[PDB]
Amino acid sequence: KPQTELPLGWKGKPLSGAPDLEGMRVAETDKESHISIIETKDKQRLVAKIERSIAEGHLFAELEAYKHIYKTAGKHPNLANVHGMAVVPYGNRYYYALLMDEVDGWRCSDTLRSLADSWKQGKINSEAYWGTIKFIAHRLLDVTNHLAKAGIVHNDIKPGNVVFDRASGEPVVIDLGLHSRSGEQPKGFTESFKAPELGVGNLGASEKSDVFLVVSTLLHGIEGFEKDPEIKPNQGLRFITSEPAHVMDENGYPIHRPGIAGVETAYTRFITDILGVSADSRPDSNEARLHEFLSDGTIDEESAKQILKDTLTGEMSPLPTDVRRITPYYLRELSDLLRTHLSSAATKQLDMGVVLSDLDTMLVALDKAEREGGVDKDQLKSFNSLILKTYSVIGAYINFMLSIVEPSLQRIQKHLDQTHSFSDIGSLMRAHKHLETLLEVLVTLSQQGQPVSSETYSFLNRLAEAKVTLSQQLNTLQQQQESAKAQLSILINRSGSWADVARQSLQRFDSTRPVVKFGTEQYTAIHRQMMAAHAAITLQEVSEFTDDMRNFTADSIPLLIQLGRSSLMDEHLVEQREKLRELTTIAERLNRLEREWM
Amino acid sequence: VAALVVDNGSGMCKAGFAGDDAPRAVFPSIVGRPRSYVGDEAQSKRGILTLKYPIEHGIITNWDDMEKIWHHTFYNELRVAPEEHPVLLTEAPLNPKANREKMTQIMFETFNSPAMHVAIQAVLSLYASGRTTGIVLDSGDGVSHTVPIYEGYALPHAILRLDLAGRDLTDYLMKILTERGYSFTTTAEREIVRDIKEKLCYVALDFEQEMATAAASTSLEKSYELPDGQVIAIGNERFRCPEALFQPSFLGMESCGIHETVYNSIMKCDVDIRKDLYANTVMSGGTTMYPGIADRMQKEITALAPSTIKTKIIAPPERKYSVWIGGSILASLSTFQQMWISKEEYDESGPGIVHRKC
Ligand SMILES: Nc1ncnc2c1ncn2[C@@H]1O[C@H](COP(=O)(O)OP(=O)(O)OP(=O)(O)O)[C@@H](O)[C@H]1O
Ligand SMILES: Nc1ncnc2c1ncn2[C@@H]1O[C@H](COP(=O)(O)OP(=O)(O)O)[C@@H](O)[C@H]1O
Ligand SMILES: [Ca+2]
Ligand SMILES: [Mg+2]
Repeated sequence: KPQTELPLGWKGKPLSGAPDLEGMRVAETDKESHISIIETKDKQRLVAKIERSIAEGHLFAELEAYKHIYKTAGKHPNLANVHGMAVVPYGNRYYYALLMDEVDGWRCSDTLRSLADSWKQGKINSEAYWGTIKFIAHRLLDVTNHLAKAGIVHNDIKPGNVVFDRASGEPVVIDLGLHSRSGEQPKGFTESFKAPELGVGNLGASEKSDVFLVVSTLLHGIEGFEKDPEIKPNQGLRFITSEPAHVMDENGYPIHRPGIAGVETAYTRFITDILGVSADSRPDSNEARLHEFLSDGTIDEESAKQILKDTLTGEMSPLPTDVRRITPYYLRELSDLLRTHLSSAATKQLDMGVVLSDLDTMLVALDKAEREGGVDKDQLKSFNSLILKTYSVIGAYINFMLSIVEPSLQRIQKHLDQTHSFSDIGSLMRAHKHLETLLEVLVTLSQQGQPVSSETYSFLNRLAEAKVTLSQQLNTLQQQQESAKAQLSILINRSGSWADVARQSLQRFDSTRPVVKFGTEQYTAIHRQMMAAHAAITLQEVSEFTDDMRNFTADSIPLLIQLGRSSLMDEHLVEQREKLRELTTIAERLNRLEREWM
Repeated sequence: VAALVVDNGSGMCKAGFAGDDAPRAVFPSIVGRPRSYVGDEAQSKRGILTLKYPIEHGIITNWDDMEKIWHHTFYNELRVAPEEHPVLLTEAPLNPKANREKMTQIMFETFNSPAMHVAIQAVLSLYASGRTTGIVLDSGDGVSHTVPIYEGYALPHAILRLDLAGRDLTDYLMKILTERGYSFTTTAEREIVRDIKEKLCYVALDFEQEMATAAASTSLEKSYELPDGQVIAIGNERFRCPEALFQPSFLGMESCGIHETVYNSIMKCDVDIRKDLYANTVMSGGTTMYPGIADRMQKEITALAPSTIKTKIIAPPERKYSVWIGGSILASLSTFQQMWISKEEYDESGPGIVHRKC
């Protein structure tokens, strides 16, 4: 008789409003502690939070917290609705389990990722997005206030401990396991979200530390900290106002950097006024709700709830698996993985399956790093050398093997279908070296081991066909790059006649520090007249060169598109390409200066 | 004594006296009540108020708040007694008959106006251009309308409405700026982003070519000073924001741009009058104020129309007030003084009368 047929019981007297347990059965147990779903005969759907086997009474105290909040502050729609302590069947045993209503929907991380995604795709607008965010913050801060009335501090508010209800669109806080009473030392905490004071010294937990958590939880979701594991929400935002606070993709579109702000706004003031300040200077839950950010951009409560119902009944944006940027730390981490394979090859304990799988992810990481910035060319060449050294150890060392390596061939063949740029030259060379190493392994294992099967033989020729298509493509692009170098050098020669005169004139115009001002036309009139006069002087200084500069950019812009913005094998090409880009910016800014300032 | 002309928009209300070159009062169509003020004062005291727009997509939806805007317009902006001046109001194309009666009833019963007329907004912008035949693309804060007009009369079967206008562009600009690390989010910040939009955006004649330029170099970047002194720099956002007018997909809309919406309105008209509509495409409202929009509409409509036809776009310099100027012209005409609905006519026939006279 399986566990799905066994009954449940009560450990204490349950709470008033608790259901009858007769008929209830376990349906599944999900993914930490183990949570099982209890299907009732009616199907209300309950959650049973089973105790850890380590058994420090964290679970019984959690019940007593819920109990106490209900008696002192009342129930609250955005807080879990708990019924008591049950005994439930799990893993050939009965265990104690905290019994409560299922919040049927998604966790806060999944909801906010999905909300942000529908906004970027254009399914909802900015009013709706930021309205809904502010709506959530009001609910969470209302709950931290509700707990403060009971004299309970939560201590572990974070994305996993908030769950959204699909039916109502309401966020619900759960997981009081690490709760303390006010001014007692906290039972535990999560380090990425923790407020600085929380857990250190005489003064322990307060409502202030809860308010902090509520914000670090929102910041996490809003900025998308999951995409960048090297930062943690309780450090708040970094400001970059002199340079770009963003990265550019292939096509000139900026991309938000998680944790980086380019200007102070109500939103950045919210983060700084709470996360960037001590407990006594930090607002409590009701003051935080008065903040500019939460006071100003709000939408109707039913409007927000509606948007959240719609997000939750739609498709969940999946967790991004390898969109992580290639930083010196991550690239260091990947080198340490290769260093263990070389370490195990020396000791004759090299898993051949996993080194070829991991080498393929190294290739993708390196191609990714070349497209973006992030790491200097010396850290790349050292990584590249470490790959080549690892291919060196395989050849030197010496149909399950086919299934490991086919994914690698398919990825490369998908890459052979695409339209390439010059930044693909190094990418394709490396890919050729991979296919060659795959070919050598398979053929070599048939010498002293298992003979070649029909699948292997056909695979060898699929690798061989790809190697040649790769060679032809790699050879066309090297020819095209030589045309591009010559075209580059000619364009530079033309610039001689005007470059320095134009660079100087525009440097002087830029030192006046031109800028569109906020305000009325009357208020900005003197300012606008001053710029136009400066702009008129600059265009008079370069009059003789105006046709040259206009014709120069008709040629240079299409060439700069072709040479791209990423690293290239040829380092002289890159230094030259940047000199064209700088000359192009001078010419094109002067070609538009009248339109922009007069 | 001078007539009053008021043009009620989704974003802005424009008010003045018949005979003036421009309206004397321009303020936001916003009412704010406790958690009661109108216009800029409602915005300044937003912290203790819940702000609402009584006009949505050109059409009146909150009559209580609309009554407040008119009371504000007369008593605070124009500082006049509505019992002593006749009043010209404006309305959107395809305004429900029920709304027209409610408008009439409020002027006569709440404000005691001696007389009133109501006019279709697009038709006033065509009168303002010196025309009685033409097609109008009116685009404001809440709505865009292509209105073909023949010899004075709008052709309601060929009118198209597009819920894509300035408010949606301001909102889109707020989104795309967050990629540069700029998080504008409050209604105060929304107004600042509207300022940026109005001063930095333009329509590219060739979008893909400007995108290329913006990616190749930094020569389209341009900086803006916020009211607190902070400075931001923006790039392809400048021309990408108003491109949404031609590519509604940028706003998540599965819909035709203004160029193609205009084409379709012309095509719903009789073949015999199309040539004239094509040669008298007039443009109206603040959302048609983008540098480069007139040339783009010329390019884009010439692409869809027969090669025989001559496509001529008219784009008056001060066209955010074209509707109001039309009304000032019309009320000021001597021939028009017969057209007003009088207080006597309303006291004798009730709100229903409006449909007979307008
Ligand atoms: N120079 C400009 N460039 C771009 N947009 C502008 C400019 N000036 C005003 N706008 C925009 O035009 C809109 C105001 O235009 P208008 O007053 O004609 O609309 P409305 O009549 O209030 O609303 P609707 O016509 O939708 O009922 C606002 O959205 C504003 O941001
Ligand atoms: N009432 C509930 N409704 C829906 N999911 C729940 C509920 N209670 C817990 N969970 C889920 O179980 C997970 C872990 O439970 P939690 O109480 O946070 O235990 P722990 O202290 O081990 O983190 C949560 O992230 C959440 O997804
Ligand atoms: Ca209007
Ligand atoms: Mg948890």
